[PDB]
Amino acid sequence: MNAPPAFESFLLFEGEKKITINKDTKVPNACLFTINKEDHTLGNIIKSQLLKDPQVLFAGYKVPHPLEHKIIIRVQTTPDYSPQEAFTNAITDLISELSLLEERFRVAIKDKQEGIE
Amino acid sequence: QKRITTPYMTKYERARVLGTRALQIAMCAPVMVELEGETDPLLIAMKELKARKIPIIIRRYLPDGSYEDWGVDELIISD
Amino acid sequence: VYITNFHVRMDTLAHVLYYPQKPLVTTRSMEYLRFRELPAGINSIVAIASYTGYNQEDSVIMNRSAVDRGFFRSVFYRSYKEQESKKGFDQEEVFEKPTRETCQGMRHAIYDKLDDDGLIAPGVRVSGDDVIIGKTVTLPTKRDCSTFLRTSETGIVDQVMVTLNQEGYKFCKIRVRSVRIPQIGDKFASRHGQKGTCGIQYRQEDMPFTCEGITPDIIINPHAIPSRMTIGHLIECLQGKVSANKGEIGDATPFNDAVNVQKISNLLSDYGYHLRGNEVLYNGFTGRKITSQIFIGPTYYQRLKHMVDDKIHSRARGPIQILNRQPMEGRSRDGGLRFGEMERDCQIAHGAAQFLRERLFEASDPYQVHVCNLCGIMAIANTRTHTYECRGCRNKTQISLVRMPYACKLLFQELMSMSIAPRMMSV
Amino acid sequence: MIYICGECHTENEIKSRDPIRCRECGYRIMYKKRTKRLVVFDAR
Amino acid sequence: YRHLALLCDTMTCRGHLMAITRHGVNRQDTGPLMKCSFEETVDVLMEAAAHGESDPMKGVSENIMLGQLAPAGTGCFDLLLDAEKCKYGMEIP
Amino acid sequence: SLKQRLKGKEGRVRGNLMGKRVDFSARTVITPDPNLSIDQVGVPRSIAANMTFAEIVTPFNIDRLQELVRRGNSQYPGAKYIIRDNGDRIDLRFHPKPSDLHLQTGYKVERHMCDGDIVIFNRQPTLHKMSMMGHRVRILPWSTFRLNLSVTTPYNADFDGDEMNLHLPQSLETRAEIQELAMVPRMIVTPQSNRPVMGIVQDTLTAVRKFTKRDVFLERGEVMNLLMFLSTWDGKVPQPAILKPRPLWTGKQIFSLIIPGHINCIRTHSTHPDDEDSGPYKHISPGDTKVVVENGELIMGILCKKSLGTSAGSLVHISYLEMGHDITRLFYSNIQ
Amino acid sequence: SACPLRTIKRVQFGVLSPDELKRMSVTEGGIKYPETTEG
Amino acid sequence: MEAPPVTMMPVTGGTINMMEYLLQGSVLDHSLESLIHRLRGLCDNMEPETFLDHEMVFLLKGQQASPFVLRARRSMDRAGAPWHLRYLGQPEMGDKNRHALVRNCVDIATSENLTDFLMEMGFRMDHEFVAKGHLFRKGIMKIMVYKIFRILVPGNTDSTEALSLSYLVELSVVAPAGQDMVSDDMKNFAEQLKPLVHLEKIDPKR
Amino acid sequence: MIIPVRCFTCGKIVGNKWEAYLGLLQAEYTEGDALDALGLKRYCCRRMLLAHVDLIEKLLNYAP
Amino acid sequence: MGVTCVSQMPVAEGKSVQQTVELLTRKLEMLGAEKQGTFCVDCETYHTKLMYVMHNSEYPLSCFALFENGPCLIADTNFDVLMVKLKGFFQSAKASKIETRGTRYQYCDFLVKVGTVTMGPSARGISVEVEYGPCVVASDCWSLLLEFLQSFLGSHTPGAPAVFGNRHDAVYGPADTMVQYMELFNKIRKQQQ
Amino acid sequence: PYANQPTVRITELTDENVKFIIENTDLAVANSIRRVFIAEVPIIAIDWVQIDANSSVLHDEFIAHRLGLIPLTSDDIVDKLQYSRDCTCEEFCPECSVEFTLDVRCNEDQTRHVTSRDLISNSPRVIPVTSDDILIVKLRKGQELRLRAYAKKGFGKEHAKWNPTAGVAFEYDPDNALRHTVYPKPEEWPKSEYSELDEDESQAPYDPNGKPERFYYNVESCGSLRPETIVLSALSGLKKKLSDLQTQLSHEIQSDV
Amino acid sequence: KSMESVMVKYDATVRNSINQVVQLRYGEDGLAGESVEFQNLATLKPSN
Ligand SMILES: [Mg+2]
Ligand SMILES: [Zn+2]
Ligand SMILES: [Zn+2]
Ligand SMILES: [Zn+2]
Ligand SMILES: [Zn+2]
Repeated sequence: MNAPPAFESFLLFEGEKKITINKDTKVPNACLFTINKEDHTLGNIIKSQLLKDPQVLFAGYKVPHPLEHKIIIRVQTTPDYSPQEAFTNAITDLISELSLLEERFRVAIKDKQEGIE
Repeated sequence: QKRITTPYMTKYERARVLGTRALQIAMCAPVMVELEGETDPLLIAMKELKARKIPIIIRRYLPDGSYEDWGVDELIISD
Repeated sequence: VYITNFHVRMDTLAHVLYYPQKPLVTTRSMEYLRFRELPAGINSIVAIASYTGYNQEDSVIMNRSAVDRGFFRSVFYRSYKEQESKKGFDQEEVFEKPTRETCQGMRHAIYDKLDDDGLIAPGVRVSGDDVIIGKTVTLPTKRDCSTFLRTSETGIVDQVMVTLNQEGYKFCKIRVRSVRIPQIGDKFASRHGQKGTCGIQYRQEDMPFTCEGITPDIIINPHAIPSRMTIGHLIECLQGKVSANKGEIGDATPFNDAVNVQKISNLLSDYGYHLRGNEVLYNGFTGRKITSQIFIGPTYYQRLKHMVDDKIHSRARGPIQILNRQPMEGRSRDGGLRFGEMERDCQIAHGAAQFLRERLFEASDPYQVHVCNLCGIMAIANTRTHTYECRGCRNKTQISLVRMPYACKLLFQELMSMSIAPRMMSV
Repeated sequence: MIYICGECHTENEIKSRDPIRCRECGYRIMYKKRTKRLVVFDAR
Repeated sequence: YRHLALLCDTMTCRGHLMAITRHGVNRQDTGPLMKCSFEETVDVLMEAAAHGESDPMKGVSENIMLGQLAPAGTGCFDLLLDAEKCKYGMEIP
Repeated sequence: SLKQRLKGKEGRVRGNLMGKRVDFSARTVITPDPNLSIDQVGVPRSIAANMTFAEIVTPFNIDRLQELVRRGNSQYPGAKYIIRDNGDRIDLRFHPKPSDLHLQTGYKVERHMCDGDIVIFNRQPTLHKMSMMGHRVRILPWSTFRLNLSVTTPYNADFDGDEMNLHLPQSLETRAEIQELAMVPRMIVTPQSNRPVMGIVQDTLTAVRKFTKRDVFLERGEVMNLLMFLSTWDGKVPQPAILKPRPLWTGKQIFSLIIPGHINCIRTHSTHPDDEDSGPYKHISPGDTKVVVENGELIMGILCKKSLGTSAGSLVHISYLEMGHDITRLFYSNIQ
Repeated sequence: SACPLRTIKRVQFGVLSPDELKRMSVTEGGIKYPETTEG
Repeated sequence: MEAPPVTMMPVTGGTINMMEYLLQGSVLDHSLESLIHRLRGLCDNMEPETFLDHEMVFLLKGQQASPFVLRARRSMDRAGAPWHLRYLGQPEMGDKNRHALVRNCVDIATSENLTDFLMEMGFRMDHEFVAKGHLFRKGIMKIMVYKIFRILVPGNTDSTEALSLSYLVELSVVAPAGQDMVSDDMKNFAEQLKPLVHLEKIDPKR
Repeated sequence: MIIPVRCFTCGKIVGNKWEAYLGLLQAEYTEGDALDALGLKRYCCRRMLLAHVDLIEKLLNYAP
Repeated sequence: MGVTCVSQMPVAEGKSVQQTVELLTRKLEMLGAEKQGTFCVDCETYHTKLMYVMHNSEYPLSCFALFENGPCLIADTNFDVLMVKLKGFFQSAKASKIETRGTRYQYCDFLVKVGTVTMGPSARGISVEVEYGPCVVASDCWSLLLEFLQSFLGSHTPGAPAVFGNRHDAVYGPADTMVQYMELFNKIRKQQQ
Repeated sequence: PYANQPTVRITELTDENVKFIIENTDLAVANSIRRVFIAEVPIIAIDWVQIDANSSVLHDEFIAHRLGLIPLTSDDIVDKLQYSRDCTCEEFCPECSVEFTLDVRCNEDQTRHVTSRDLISNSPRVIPVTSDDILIVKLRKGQELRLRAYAKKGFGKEHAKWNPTAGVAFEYDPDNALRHTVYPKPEEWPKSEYSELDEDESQAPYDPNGKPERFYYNVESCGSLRPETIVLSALSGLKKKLSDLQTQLSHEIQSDV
Repeated sequence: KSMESVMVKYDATVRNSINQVVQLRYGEDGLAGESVEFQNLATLKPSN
């Protein structure tokens, strides 16, 4: 019997920082953001946007064990671009998209619900 | 004297020594090479072996009864 | 379900299941053996595919969401009986709440659940360090001999019967109900010879999904079927799908002649699936279509009784038998594993003496005995006056200390009663 | 405390050191009654 | 072949083919504690006391019995310290 | 009787001296854990909290051990007993106020086990040396011994209610030996057949035959997600084999990244023409058999069990005899 | 305590002297009363 | 058996605890002058402090039988000095060789509104004493010589009666708890005052 | 034992359909007809009803 | 002790929590203000009555324990260690901890600090504190803080605080700033929505 | 180097399903929002059954599982009910949970089906959705079940009791135009509902340089919320996790020092 | 039990417990079987 709380998957602990930028000594302009207590919901979404940016040379997410919640994302970028800048920009760009869909859905339901017909 | 034993350390004398040196460091023994961000007695001592500097001499008793006594520095690190 | 009077029967070790279901594919002759009355498993949307890897070597992946809507939930009843004994001429094992006021040996625990009669009531939640039945024997003040549960019972007691035994004494039966949700490790097995423990469980969202939303509750590995050739599990996978969409129990009598693989398949084709069972799935974590079309379908799964909780054993500084000083067993299954000769010999081969010395001596029986040097016989060694004397040799200056296994000291002491006199000569 | 009878199913309250025989009918198998404490389960 | 020769040389070593099933090598040149390893433990020892046969205590199975580091690998060498080498010690502790 | 007590099987002669019931050990079911290195085991939390190494308190660690004792018993990163200098042991369940305990140099804390330890993992029908090999723990939430698939072949298990035992070396002298003479990384080439005992097994072979085939081409999104799973990468994407029409990398190229250092090996894939070697097209291979690995880059050919598995001359064996032990372990984990 | 630790190197087996046994016994010149205790 | 709760990551971050090594002895008033002159000679050359202070001990009567004891000290003599609040742990003395009393100690300077905060929190004032005497120091070691005075009347410091003609002398070191041999240095210093006054570790019990 | 409140796969509430399924079957509807009429179309939402052994029916025959 | 005012400014529109701070801080930088380090205010709570312990980074060693209307004790950091030691005896509460972390901007003897009371892991709200170190007198330095706030804060400028309370010649205290922070924190914890 | 522009297009609505079609978006943005429709939209459901008398033939933790998976009407009060940790209500308590009570004693001869109708709520708005009725337990003469339970608010990653939707169904590229899946033999595979191919053609021709776009959806609400709100509440929620990470990233980029 | 204690003693004479020489040099070649791999001799088979 080893059944742990299933809310811990997203619940941050007292001694747990959510994002910990660990710069890579081996490669210049490379940073490892290690969001803890997230998963592949936010890992595929963040990596998807970093990739669209042309300046981003490499970008990806590995959830190191399925039974331990963490993501590790690395954004190595051209010299002028900063990995921290690439991370800060995408969260905003996705937020615009999400805000756009939300606004657009509301536009859509009202017509259909009231019956565009 | 006449060392007849092989110059290289044996697979098993690199184990008892790495372990013995380690009980010394953990017990507060002086260290013999720089240790940086390292607090683990085996890592501190596996490092010394890399440099040939551990303070121990190995009595390889021969089958007949005579203790040839090679020293850490002379023995060639096999790893 | 074992028999339908589970509520009054009270046998040791009996496990019911929350939702037993009749199989979608049924042999015609099952009805004869009361199986649509006492089924032993649940039809699972199983999907023979390789996913994250945790499904290799007879391992099934499983849906955390479905084992949460009830799939395979079970209760593990275990009955415990204590009989009042009047064997003593004056010794009576009466039934009472032992109280620190009158019984000398009240042990360290919570004796506050036992009610007045002595029996924990139905409905409580027994835990470690709780005393379920309390009895106070009377010595010629009143040593309390009470009953303690072992470890991890932690099951709300369901019934406490108090009634006369065949011997004519007064006895009680307590059934301590415990719920058992499927976890990582529990054996589950199909009806075609394939048995497999779970390797990870994953939630509905992060699992492969059909294009109408049907996420598989079990993902058995593809590699297991070949070498063993159970090509009947895959036929019942097809027929169950045909039966589910046509709504009828599908018969699979050993020889029906109306079931070649092809005839069952053509029926499945009308409903709209690949004639041969494959369906198009999409990776759950990324969403991208898994290239190869996974074979999915409904197949009966039986949940074997064996569970990890019964198997798990662990030990460390555990209770020791005083007579031979080698580990024994108390609560918690603290009797450890055994280093028998076979595994006492790989260690010599690896050449590892110190592990062997540690596992054999330090771990099981570490003793130091003070031995006289001139004669190898053992030596009185007062600790408080710090004197060490070998009476019979009149030596107080030469008493060495030698570490020996306790198991061996007793061989040395026992041999001496027989008069052989080993000298543990140190020189 | 309050034991429950098996046949006539009367709850015959019995103090300690008493015979566990029920009145009216002689069903000598008697089951203890639910705790008056409260235990709280999570639906989980 | 290494493994093949040793089984086929240890067996044919003292000069007579030796059965090596528990019965074949049951007769052996061993200290009483080693020959107390096989069911005659009570009997061999009583004979041993009368005949005063010291057990040389030099066997892997012999030492493990008395909890002494055995003469196996990791066991055949005693280690001694260096008095001169400790000078380089970068005493820090 | 005394003669009866020291008798035969079960007597102080066998039952109590040669084989005894050792402590600091645990047994449980083994389920698959691919995301573990070949030298990791995942002890269940209860077993890890039910066993303990002993850490001599020292100036360097006195800081952490203060918290472990304060938090002892209550939480998994806690200490249970603090054996003292004269040998007494302040069991911490009953010390009334664990917070106030005073640790000193020379005193040893029984820290509950934790990631990074060494344990000798053994199967019960022990026979070959590969039966008792050492693993580094990595404590995980569920109650199962989590093992990598590659090490199952030497253990000879398959995870179907199989049960394996975990014995914890308990002193720094023994940890050194388990670490240096029997760690799964150092026992890949057995002396019985001079062959690697453990080879890429179940799914990972059916995948390697297909990742490494002539028609496989992975696009940019896939290469980066895949290369983040390599722990030997120098961080540089390679140049895609097909460039201008679109940038599509070839499977062989991204398998030449897992391959360690430089190795030269030439072998035959499981499907091999019985005549191609002699005739024309010998070195252009119409069917892509004839694996050639030159300099550490598969230059041609599909990989089979003989090329990647447990046979003499296997790609795994070339590495052990040239490149090393730890590098070979890393390469196996990355391939999986 | 003070007595030094050391390694058994040879074990010698002999029937023990009737006299040595007498001297080593803590019991005074032979167990006498059969009953373990009365007070 | 059981899932001990998992717990966080911060292990190194935090504070080491402060052990107080204490040796306590008494001097009769007639010989006080000889001891004062003697301590001045052995100790560092600093003019004597001549401190006067009022200390009230607060105990918390919670469900657990042992009441938490926090000692609050106000310096009446030194104006504009903050109240000091200290917690003293159970004796950790073990080795006979140490010949010292070891207790866990936390020292916290507090604002004047300390009495009200403690009473609202629920701590209850129990016993109050006024201590007057001289303080001298050698290295880390601090020697305090003081004459405890009983306080009568519910609240005030105007009138005090002497608890004893004699004065307690306490040698105290607030060590960081790193390494040891702190007790050895203390034993040596205590030995010098031993002919003038026998400073020994006296157990608080009876 | 009792119809499970929600299908194990999707989670549709199927628990509320047993009384009619038994009943619609009673009128004459075929197993195909009842499942479709109540609203279950996915293969999972059907297997709970097509295959449930009512058991509380027969443990209610034991007198309390 | 220099007169201080703290208020919460709503993000407004669809501006994300962080987006609004970024903009407000840039507006402060557009006052000629120069950054003078970073400030962290971490507070923990107890359900005992109710205890609050808060510590501004501006004060390096002090820990403030406030008992609602009851007195505030300004104590050394060893106070937190005493609190942890008592912990088994003490009450703990359930994840009520509240922290505001933001940049410090200095504009000619006025220090302005804008931060996001991030509750636990999720940000919600915004706290602005303007302090005047030269102004030892308080309750009538309100004209100053008000004019400066109308300069940058504009709308949502606070009409004083009650920590000034009754008109008095009483000097402003570090305790008063902590009481303002406690009221602001109670409001974020309960504003909801 | 910036955000795409995504459009939506409801194609059918019903009280229990909304088939939107989404367009001009990344495969990931879709899979991510599909996962938030399943495991992050909040709902209110039972979580503290305390049983006072159960003479039913089932145990008293099968009259828990059963109450828990009942679907209660979250309505708009999930917006105004804080989580137990957020509420700081020291576990459950009014305003941090909704109280549900039941009382059935079967004294008449016929079996008395107990059903969701008998779960009664102190808050009028949250009442079991069926308001036919899930059967909690059939009862015989003389047996009683009385229970007190409180319903805390819930995500779905914690347990499937708080899962708003049943079959969330997704699909892009109905004809395998980008040949993501290589039909072993294209002929026998039945056509997708959203097909545009002519009947004769087996599958459409390879169009290589086209990333995936045109994600279909069919959220089917179990009943706790109306199906549209499950879509909108997912999208708000994803924003919060995204908009929460930025705060921490910033409160951490500055203090890299 | 029969091959209980043959060891490669320090001068390479594989010897049993009594110190008797069972094999003069281990395996007749002195090479331990882990680093040895199969090679084609190349001169025995070819024609004169
Ligand atoms: Mg097996
Ligand atoms: Zn003698
Ligand atoms: Zn009756
Ligand atoms: Zn369904
Ligand atoms: Zn509330």
